[PDB]
Amino acid sequence: DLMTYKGEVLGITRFGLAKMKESVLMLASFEKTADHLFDAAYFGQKDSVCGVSECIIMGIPMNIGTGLFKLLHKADRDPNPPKRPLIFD
Amino acid sequence: RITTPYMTKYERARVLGTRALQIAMCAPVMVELEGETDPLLIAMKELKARKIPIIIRRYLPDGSYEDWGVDELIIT
Amino acid sequence: QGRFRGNLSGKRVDFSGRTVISPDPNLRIDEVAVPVHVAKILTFPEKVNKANINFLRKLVQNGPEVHPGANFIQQRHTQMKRFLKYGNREKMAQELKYG
Amino acid sequence: KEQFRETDVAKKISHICFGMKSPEEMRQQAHIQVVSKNLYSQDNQHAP
Amino acid sequence: FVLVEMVDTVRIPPWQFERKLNDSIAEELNKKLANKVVYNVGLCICLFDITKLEDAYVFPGDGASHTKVHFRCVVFHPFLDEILIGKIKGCSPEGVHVSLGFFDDILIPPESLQQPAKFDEAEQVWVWEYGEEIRFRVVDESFVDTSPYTLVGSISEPGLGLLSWW
Amino acid sequence: MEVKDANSALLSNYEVFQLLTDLKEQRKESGKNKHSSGQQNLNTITYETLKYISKTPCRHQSPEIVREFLTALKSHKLTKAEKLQLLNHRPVTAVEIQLMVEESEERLTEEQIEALLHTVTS
Amino acid sequence: LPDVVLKPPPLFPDTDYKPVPLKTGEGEEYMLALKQELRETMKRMPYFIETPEERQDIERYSKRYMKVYKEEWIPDWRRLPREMMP
Amino acid sequence: TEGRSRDGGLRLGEMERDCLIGYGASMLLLERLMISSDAFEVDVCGQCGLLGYSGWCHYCKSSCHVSSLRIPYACKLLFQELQSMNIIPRLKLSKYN
Amino acid sequence: ADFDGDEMNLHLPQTEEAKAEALVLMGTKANLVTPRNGEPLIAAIQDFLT
Amino acid sequence: RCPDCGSTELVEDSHYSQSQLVCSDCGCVVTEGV
RNA sequence: GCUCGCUUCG
Ligand SMILES: Nc1ncnc2c1ncn2[C@@H]1O[C@H](COP(=O)(O)OP(=O)(O)OP(=O)(O)O)C[C@H]1O
Ligand SMILES: [Mg+2]
Ligand SMILES: [Zn+2]
Repeated sequence: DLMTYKGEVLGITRFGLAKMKESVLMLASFEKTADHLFDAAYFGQKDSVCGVSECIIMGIPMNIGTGLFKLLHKADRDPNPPKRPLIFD
Repeated sequence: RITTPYMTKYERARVLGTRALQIAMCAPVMVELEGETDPLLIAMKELKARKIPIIIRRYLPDGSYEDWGVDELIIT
Repeated sequence: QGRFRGNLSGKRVDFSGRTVISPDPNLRIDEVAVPVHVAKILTFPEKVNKANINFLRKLVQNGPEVHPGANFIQQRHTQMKRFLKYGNREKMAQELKYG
Repeated sequence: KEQFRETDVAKKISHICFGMKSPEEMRQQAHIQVVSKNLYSQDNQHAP
Repeated sequence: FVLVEMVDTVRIPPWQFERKLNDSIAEELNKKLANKVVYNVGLCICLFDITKLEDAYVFPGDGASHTKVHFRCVVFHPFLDEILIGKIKGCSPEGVHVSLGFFDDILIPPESLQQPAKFDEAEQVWVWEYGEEIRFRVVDESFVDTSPYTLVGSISEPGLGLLSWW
Repeated sequence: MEVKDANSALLSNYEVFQLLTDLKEQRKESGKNKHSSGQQNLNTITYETLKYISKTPCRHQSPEIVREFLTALKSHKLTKAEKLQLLNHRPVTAVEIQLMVEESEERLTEEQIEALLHTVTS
Repeated sequence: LPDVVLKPPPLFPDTDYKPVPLKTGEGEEYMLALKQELRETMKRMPYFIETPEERQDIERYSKRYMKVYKEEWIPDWRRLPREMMP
Repeated sequence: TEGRSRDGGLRLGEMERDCLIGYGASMLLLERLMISSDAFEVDVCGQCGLLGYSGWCHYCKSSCHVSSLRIPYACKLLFQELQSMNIIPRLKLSKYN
Repeated sequence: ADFDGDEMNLHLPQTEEAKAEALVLMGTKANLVTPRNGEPLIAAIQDFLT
Repeated sequence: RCPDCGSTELVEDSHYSQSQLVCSDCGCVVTEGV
């Protein structure tokens, strides 16, 4: 399914990986570092941190695994607290 | 309410880690530990007693979210 | 040996050891035996709380020589580390603040 | 009396925008101009 | 005095979880915004109220409780024509040094508009006779950090008459 | 740390006085050692602003009195700044309204001043 | 071999050739005066749209006295497409 | 460092990272490859997206938009080398919320 | 492994969250079966089968 | 001198391949890492 | 301390 989700059978080689993926950092890290980096600098393509490889490189928790969701604290609170009335207005 | 009611192992690991990190930073204990010097053991005791004050915020890929309590979810 | 493959995707870390293995059937499948020598070097930072205070006190009192113990103390207010091999360890144990 | 300035913010990088720099931007970013081809001084201290 | 709406990301450590969230949020906001001047806003006094308080996240980093809080706080910022009553906490030859009562010693009235008997001879002489009134004129703020105060304002004292004190 | 509006709503000194008294009583009922030691500027600014307001005639005020004063001044087509200054200062003498209060020309009418004094003194 | 330089070249190197003096005459001065007049008269023209001031502090009785008044030109909506009508 | 005679530590190779990814342990991978190996705190200017020093941006000659950021030191080295290669990475920072 | 000179590495996490994630997700009791085909890998071996 | 106790007993003592100039009286780590 | 080569180890 990963090889056949864009309508064309794309291989696991660098060409198919470039045609499938969009992240500049992963394309540079896998193969053809300088070429991909210079092409990205020419195109000015902004690369997000959605992928796992860029999350590992930039030192942030990856979106896959335990980092897909967020946790909330069950603290004793009261949303929308009563507001002090304005006397002059 | 549409997701799986069972609490996954990743949620378990993350909740236990957050609870252990909090307890290690002088957080109040709600299970009255009996000689447990390891914060992870205290977190596991709180999870088994279902007294962890943490609400998981499951995010859908499109952007929607939903809140599930630890006591509300099913543990194995 | 580039930056991406040698320094970004895979990089060397500390607090790790490497040793030859030998069989031991008397241990559980989820347990592993660690030598005393490596255990005295690989340290774990435990935060002083209301639960393990009396345990960390005894650990500091033992010192870096006895196996159950510690090697360094980082205060909550100041981040200046203190070596347990020098100075009065009893005074440091008696002055273990939370955090 | 005292101005309110934030000490530290939990900033998270969103995305990296690659690009190029003009020579004027290269001059503005740099601090000093390197014109000497030698490395160290003639004295025995060999200071840069 | 005027209300200002602010949105702040407050971090509460885990050892304050037994306390009520709103009380600790108010305490932290007051500790963060006491005796400080916000640029283009003025000197904030304290927190007035908390309007909106959304969910409290816990980050995989520090592990504390981060809450985005919308609140209204009181600040001291005249409207370029307000009348104030201060006390003379000093005087310079180029201008008197009046200070609002225990509030802020930043009011520097220029002595260039009174009747033509204006001068300060360094002996704390206010003005030659023919609770001190003040008319704020313009606000001005400045930054502090510029290498690897901020509120003075101009004060007017016109020919108010002042039958009580010259 | 951005502000939404620095001029959202002007308030008189009575609201500030009430807020300061409430904060002072809540502090003295919930005094914390480490919280106070972390920042002592809060206590200083609150106490000194409360003392400054106490030096002013801002005492003996209530929300009902402020509402009555506002309803009385609404018939005089005065601006919000003028009534705010009159409430904060509480002028007992006419000369305070004659000269000190701005926009004196064409507004005093030499007859409304007595009504203004009667309203502010009540 | 070329010598080594201890200090960087000057930020503005000197030149032995100076710019030719400007042309003189009644025409150049008249054109200069007319350009200055155009600069002075085109900012007050209604075509010169200024930045709309916002965030008024208070409303006052003097607002009517300080209210800026200026005639506004009416664009010909017959030639201009419908998308620019207010 | 690398060798035992050089008193070096063990290396979490690419396949170890792959195994940690397959397990889904994001926090453990972050602690191993960022916190415990090459953690550093840099100063990034939110206006131009360049790296500053001591809370100051020499490019913009200002310090209001400079903010601290945690980062692997190898990543900062890569960014500096790319800036040397005229491939300027401009970082657009934002709040963690 | 075959205990004929194998050198193995031993890492110590420096975070409570990392420790908990390692114990939960990478627990020996929780990974008794491979994800390839579900067959159990941690089982009896020579001198235990005999 | 030691920054804590002010003593001048600063000895270079390496602790398990860690170059460290430390005070000999109170054990205050003056400098570490090479 | 950087580099390279050989050598072993599983
Ligand atoms: N180049 C290598 N890459 C990966 N693993 C290796 C390599 N060389 C040795 N090993 C390790 O050693 C093990 C190889 O042993 P194996 O080939 O199964 O037995 P053997 O060496 O043929 O012994 P016998 O000759 O059968 O007695 C498996 C692997 O983890
Ligand atoms: Mg082997
Ligand atoms: Zn900049």
